[PDB]
This record gives sequence, C-alpha cells and structure tokens, in this order.
Amino acid sequence: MTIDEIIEAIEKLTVSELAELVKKLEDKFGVTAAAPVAVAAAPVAGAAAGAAQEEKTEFDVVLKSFGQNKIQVIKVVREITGLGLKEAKDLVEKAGSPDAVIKSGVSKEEAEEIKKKLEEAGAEVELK
Amino acid sequence: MTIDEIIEAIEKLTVSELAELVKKLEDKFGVTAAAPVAVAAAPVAGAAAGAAQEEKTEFDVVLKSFGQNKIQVIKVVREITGLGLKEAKDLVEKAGSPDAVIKSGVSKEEAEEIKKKLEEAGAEVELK
Amino acid sequence: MTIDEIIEAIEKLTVSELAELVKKLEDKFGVTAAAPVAVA
Amino acid sequence: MTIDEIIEAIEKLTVSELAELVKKLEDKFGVTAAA
Repeated sequence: MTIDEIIEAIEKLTVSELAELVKKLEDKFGVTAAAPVAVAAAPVAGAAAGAAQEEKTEFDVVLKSFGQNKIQVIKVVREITGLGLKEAKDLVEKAGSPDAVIKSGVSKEEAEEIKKKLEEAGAEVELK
Repeated sequence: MTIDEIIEAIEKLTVSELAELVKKLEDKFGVTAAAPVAVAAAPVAGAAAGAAQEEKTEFDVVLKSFGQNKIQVIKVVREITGLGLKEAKDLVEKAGSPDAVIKSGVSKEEAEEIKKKLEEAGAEVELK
Repeated sequence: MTIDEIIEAIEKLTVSELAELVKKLEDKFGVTAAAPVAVA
Repeated sequence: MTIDEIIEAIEKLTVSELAELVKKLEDKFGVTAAA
C-alpha cells in the first residue's frame, strides 16, 4: 500500500486491532525497531478508545459518591483495579467528579457487574 | 504502589484504558519520555484484545467464502478496511481460512453491520 | 487478517517512508518530542 | 480516573524501577527489543 493508505487503514483500525498490530510488530521486528510505530499508533488507539466511549461500543463506571461507607467503596475499587490505598483512595475521593471513573472501555455488561458491586459497598455508581 | 502493584494494576486495564493511558502519557511527557511505557504496554493491550475476543466481549467478522463475485467482495473489504487493492485481494482470497478476519475488536451490531455488507457483496461470513 | 495486510505493507516500506508514515501520524495527533509544558 | 491514578504512580518511579517495570512487562509478554 501507499503511505496514505496505510494511514487510512490504520485510522480505521479498532483499538484492539491497533494494539495487536503493534504487539505483532514488536514480536516481528523487536521492540526497538518497532517502537516507532508503537508510539505513532498510540495516539490513534487512544483517539479510537475515546470514540468508542463517545458512542456506545464501550462504557465506563463513574463513582458518584462513596457515602457513609467510603472505606469499603475503596476496598472494592482496589479489588477491581489493582490500585493501592493512596491511589484507590485519591480516586474514590473524586466521587461526584467526572475524573471519578473507576473503569472504562468495557461492555455494558461488566458496567453493571462492577457498578452493582460498587453499590454493594454502598456507593453511587453512574454508567456512561 | 510497588512495581508489581503497578504491573498488576496495568494487567487489569482494558485495551482502551491502555490506549488512553499511553496516549495521555505521550501528550503530557512527549513521545521520547513516553516511549518506554508505550512499547511495554503494547503487548499488554494485545493480550487484552485477545481476551476480549475470546470472551464474546468484542467480536470479529470472518470470511467463510468470497462468493460468486470475488471482485465485489474485495471492493467492500477495501471500503471497510482502507486496505490497498492487492492486500484486500490477498485477504479476501483467504476466505474459508481462520485468519481471513476482515475486522475485529468491534461491537456486536457493528459486527453484524459489517457482516451484512459483505453478504450484500455475495460473501459468506461468520461472527465470533 | 487485516492487520497482517497492513503489517506486510509496513514491512515493505523503506526506512524513509516509514519515517513519512510516522510523521503523518504524529503531525495529525499533535504528538511532540518533549513534554509541551514543564513537568519540572 | 484509574489510568490517571496509574500514570501518577509510574510518574514517580525514579528512572530505575521504571526501567524495572519496563523489563518486567517485556519479559512477561515476550521481551523483544531485538527480534
């Protein structure tokens, strides 16, 4: 293909497809030789990830309030993300804010499986 | 968080979260400084990509047959993918093959929508 | 798979063209060498 | 968000440790660099 067509094609890639393309490159060419495309494609993948949320190909789980039970809301979050007290806590303390996203790029199933659980620890959980 | 804590945390992110994280790192710290995390995260997201697929979250469109008009199917494939003419032909002539995947990492209705378009060109296609 | 067609098209590019690929991709997503503002 | 939370963590790992995190990640999924 032409440079332009490789770009158009790349720009039509799914975030997952992009990820796998770059992974395959690092496998094929080595991380050094493939890094150029890795860094150049990332913004393209991120853009797309952001488009998916923007549409409904994927959803996020936003904390709207930790409420009376904050120590547990946190305990849960860490079980879900792998974060740490400070981190998980800094995040949880953002409840009610847009930043308060505890997960994203997920299907609308897990959206509930995680949301519910977050409510199971007494927490306000809105999906988007 | 400890390095392992972070690696754990990273291996729990979705393909999109990894996408958006690397992108954010590039915009904030430049590609130079961001490149290490970019090429280290790629395989993580590639794994996520696979996981997604293998779990019917995110689906693909496989060409079982290019039908009665291979040319019409190549035209559509090229429309869907932005792929050049020879690469489109190459990919279409793999119809029947497991890796004759026209697209992946896509939603269900989107996988259907694509499937339908290929079918309208006379191709046999399966979703997974 | 499609990505393979692209990976095969990238593999065939000369190094300068790959540099053109990267340039076009980077110019488009406003990527920069170096943190735009001080992360001091 | 969680990724921000993860970026803030990576952002304070000293040049080593990050080099560490990198190699660990690369080893887990097929350390290339050269391939």
